Amino acid sequence: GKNIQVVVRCRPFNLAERKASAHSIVECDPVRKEVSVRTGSRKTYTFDMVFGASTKQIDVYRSVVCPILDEVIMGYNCTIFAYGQTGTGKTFTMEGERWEEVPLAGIIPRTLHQIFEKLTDNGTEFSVKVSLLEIYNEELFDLLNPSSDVSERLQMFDDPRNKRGVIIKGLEEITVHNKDEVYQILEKGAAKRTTAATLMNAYSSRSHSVFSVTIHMKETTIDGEELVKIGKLNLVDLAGSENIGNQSLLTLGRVITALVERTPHVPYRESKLTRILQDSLGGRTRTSIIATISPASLNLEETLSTLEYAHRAKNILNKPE
Amino acid sequence: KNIQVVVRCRPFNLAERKASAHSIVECDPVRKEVSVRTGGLADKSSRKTYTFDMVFGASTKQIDVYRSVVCPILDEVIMGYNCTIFAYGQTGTGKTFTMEGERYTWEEVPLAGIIPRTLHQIFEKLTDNGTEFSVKVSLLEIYNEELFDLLNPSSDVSERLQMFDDPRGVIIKGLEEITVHNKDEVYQILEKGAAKRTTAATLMNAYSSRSHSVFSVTIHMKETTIDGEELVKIGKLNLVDLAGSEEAGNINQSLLTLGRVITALVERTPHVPYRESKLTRILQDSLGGRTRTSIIATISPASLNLEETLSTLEYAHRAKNILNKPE
Ligand SMILES: Nc1ncnc2c1ncn2[C@@H]1O[C@H](COP(=O)(O)OP(=O)(O)O)[C@@H](O)[C@H]1O
Ligand SMILES: Nc1ncnc2c1ncn2[C@@H]1O[C@H](COP(=O)(O)OP(=O)(O)O)[C@@H](O)[C@H]1O
Ligand SMILES: [Mg+2]
Ligand SMILES: [Mg+2]
Repeated sequence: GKNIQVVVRCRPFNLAERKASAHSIVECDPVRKEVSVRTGSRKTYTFDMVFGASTKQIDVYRSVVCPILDEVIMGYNCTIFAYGQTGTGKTFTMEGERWEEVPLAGIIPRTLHQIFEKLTDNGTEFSVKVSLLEIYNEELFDLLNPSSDVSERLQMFDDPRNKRGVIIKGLEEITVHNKDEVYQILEKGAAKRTTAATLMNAYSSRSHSVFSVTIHMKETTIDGEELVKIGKLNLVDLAGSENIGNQSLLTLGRVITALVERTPHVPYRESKLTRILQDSLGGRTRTSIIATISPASLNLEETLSTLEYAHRAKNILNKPE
Repeated sequence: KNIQVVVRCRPFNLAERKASAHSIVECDPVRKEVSVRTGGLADKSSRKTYTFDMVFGASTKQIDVYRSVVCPILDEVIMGYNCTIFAYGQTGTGKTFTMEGERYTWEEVPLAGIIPRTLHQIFEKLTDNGTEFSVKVSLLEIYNEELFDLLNPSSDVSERLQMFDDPRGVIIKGLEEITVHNKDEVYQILEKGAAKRTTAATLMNAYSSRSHSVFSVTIHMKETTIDGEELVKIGKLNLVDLAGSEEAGNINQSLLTLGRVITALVERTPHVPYRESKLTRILQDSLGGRTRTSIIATISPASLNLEETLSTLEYAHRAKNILNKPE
């Protein structure tokens, strides 16, 4: 439990689902923190939080991200994952759509927005840098490198200074000079993802996208302390859930269950994704998974697998009704 | 020949586009080939190709599928034969669109599917023709190997139907057969039906994507001519909307059996297993003789769906194996 929170966000019905007379098979209870699926009876699950279909972008940021970002600012490493079937709002949650953050903008812009705000406001001295890479078929593609050819992919090495840490050789890290750059950066990176799909067949719903902001901080108070700090926040938009049956999800899972159940050897090195994230992941870092689901019976089968998966990663006991 | 296998590819849907899927399907009507790009990471040369009796691209209109697949079969039905057309494929790829369409007036609406078009043509031809005739229709769905009657006004309830063995025929006790007096009458019947189907889904959890759905139109004809060979005929046309190809081993088992039946019919090999599934037994009547049977395999253009599209083409190729040809 503790460091690791797991929450389910359910999206609204889409046009397709309506048009097909699809039935809402999912009950979301925010307050009892329970999801239920009608299979007729019902299977009920419990999570640290549950977000019904009416929840706005800000509600998510506020109850999920804020605690974590406080911790990153404190100079730690965190990860927020979005897991679930394609079309259930992973990206929507993680990025969003087009001064204050447009109500449709998701976690990544808000995160960037907030970072500047707080550090400017407390007069901390800091520099922000972001990087974006996707993992397709256990192979790393840098989405921010303006130069490289599409077939170019990055290799990682062990970090001599850090037993948990890793070195991605060649990875572009762009410097961010204000809260608005994020967008055009997210745009560079979308141009490239496209390209990799057209030319390499690495389709975005079939791969993991890892967006990583690293904050260098120096805080100073006369008669106080001089703190030197580096926080880092990896915001991970996972490959579509339906690809199980691909195996990086199973490992990601095996690693979260281990972390939560506290078993002797957490298998980080058995997948690229968890290898890379191994530096968040574990001691005293908030880690969070947002599982996305559809309400409709059209998608029932996948909705279930997602919830089995969330359930398996952090197994909470159903409280008496 | 008698068994026709055809393929219909739909346009992209909203999901696929929100998902950034790319077109992997290429349909060639003249060559009657369909080819799908199978490339994994950095593979652009890997393409799989299949030939069928006809191929429809994403832009093929309702009426054009009708003119091509149906008319020939209907002629056969109208001579007093028992015939079946199937729709097979992954959920969301247009099985129901193809069989039903989307709904008033005399010239069929452009989104009308095979069902209201078929009823159209029957009245239009028999009327014009001076045939003394009647048309009844039944609509049942088969879920979990259990029969349900979607046309019965009463029995709004679970209530399955019991199937006996008629002394290649078979009897379903209690099946509503509605008599149709006018062509335009066919729409309310498809709504009565759609309605029940949906109740069944909400109350019994039989979602239409899990069910085989069977719409049976039986025609009775007496055709007379002076110095003309007075004639009596019964036509029957089974339009079957299959469950999505993607207790589940029950759905799989039946679709597999269908395929065994379809192949047995082509190789002419004796012992086609009409009896392995409730679906094939219910239909044994119209698969039995040498009579036009035809299958429409529906598919998605999108990369997101590639595995299922392949499965579907694999299925259709197994049903009737027609070699890829040169040039
Ligand atoms: N919680 C939500 N509220 C409103 N719209 C949503 C929500 N989740 C998803 N959508 C919409 O559903 C569609 C699929 O979203 P997307 O994030 O692309 O799914 P994924 O990235 O998981 O494949 C998009 O049109 C998105 O705007
Ligand atoms: N060939 C097609 N042309 C135009 N629209 C189509 C086609 N096939 C399917 N659609 C649309 O796609 C959606 C799903 O079709 P549907 O027939 O319900 O698929 P299935 O019945 O095989 O699950 C419907 O909105 C339908 O109108
Ligand atoms: Mg997406
Ligand atoms: Mg259907």
